[PDB]
Amino acid sequence: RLPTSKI
Amino acid sequence: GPIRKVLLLKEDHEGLGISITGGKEHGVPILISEIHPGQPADRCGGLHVGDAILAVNGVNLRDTKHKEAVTILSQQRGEIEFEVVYV
Repeated sequence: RLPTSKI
Repeated sequence: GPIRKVLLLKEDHEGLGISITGGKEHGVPILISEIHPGQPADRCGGLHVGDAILAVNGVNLRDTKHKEAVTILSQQRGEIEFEVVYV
């Protein structure tokens, strides 16, 4: 439900 | 826990080595959900899964949306100072 971003 | 200041060193060919989740539009801080092995966040020793990122290089992140935080974080280069707290 929450977005995840690889950075 | 206490608010901490943490230094991270990276070269231009690398990412930060973290995954983040959360953001203002979800009512959640910018949280570290992954530290990738061997990448700059792992190597600096002071950043951990569950840390909230309060600021980077003096740019406040407490009230930023997810994609806003991604742009701000991915713009930083070299010697990068983080303000973080584990709750």
